[PDB]
Amino acid sequence: SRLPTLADNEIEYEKQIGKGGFGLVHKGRLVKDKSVVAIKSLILGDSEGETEMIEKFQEFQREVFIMSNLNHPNIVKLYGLMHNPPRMVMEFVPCGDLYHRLLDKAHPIKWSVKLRLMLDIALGIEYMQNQNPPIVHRDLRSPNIFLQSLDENAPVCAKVADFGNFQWMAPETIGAEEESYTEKADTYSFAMILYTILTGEGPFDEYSYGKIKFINMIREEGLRPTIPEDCPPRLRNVIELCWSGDPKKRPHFSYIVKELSEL
Repeated sequence: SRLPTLADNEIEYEKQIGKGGFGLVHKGRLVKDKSVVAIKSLILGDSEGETEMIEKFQEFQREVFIMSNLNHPNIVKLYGLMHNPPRMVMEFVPCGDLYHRLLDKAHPIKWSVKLRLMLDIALGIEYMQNQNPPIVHRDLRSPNIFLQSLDENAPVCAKVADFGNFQWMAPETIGAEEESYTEKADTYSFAMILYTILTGEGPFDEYSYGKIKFINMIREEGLRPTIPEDCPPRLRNVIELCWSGDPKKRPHFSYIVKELSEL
């Protein structure tokens, strides 16, 4: 739908954040709104294969298409597009990502904030699955959860970002033709996000197997991370149901949100 265009006179540049899949990431600011932005550029890789340049362009376009229709506080917003070099202008999220925050073991996130993070992400995914047709992220993991604030009283704590690691992926998606990724695949990945918030640990990090065996254990033997004994029964049930081997047993997000709110 509606995606405004912005020129260089409308954008102020600052620093270079990093390298992405199709180009560069930059920290900036709108001169109109004075609000801070993250800018993702498209760069065509120098030879890199002929077919590599095509998929780079098509991934950039896919991200534009997906982000331009999503409008929710728990999902990173696309403000606009730029042309000189093609660019996406997205809101900047100031407190890093969930993956890196959880690595700080000396400073555990307190329980009330953990619940806010769980609910925030659930709300974002609920919105995605309520679209027509339902939006599927297809790369849900803790590095793609951006942290707005760790204040338990903030309007928004977490945002879903970087719309698309077998330990995050639903069993029916592993080594499968991509169009087997239903919305229920995101629901499985969400269970693993809930697990990582709860424990501060990487999902499946308690196990070590060769890749073929690992996948077989997940797919055929229902191997899942161990939920701690002190986990609240209602949270345990949500996690367990969300990572069901059978995708149709993974709950609708209205149920997930209700259950999490009662924690």
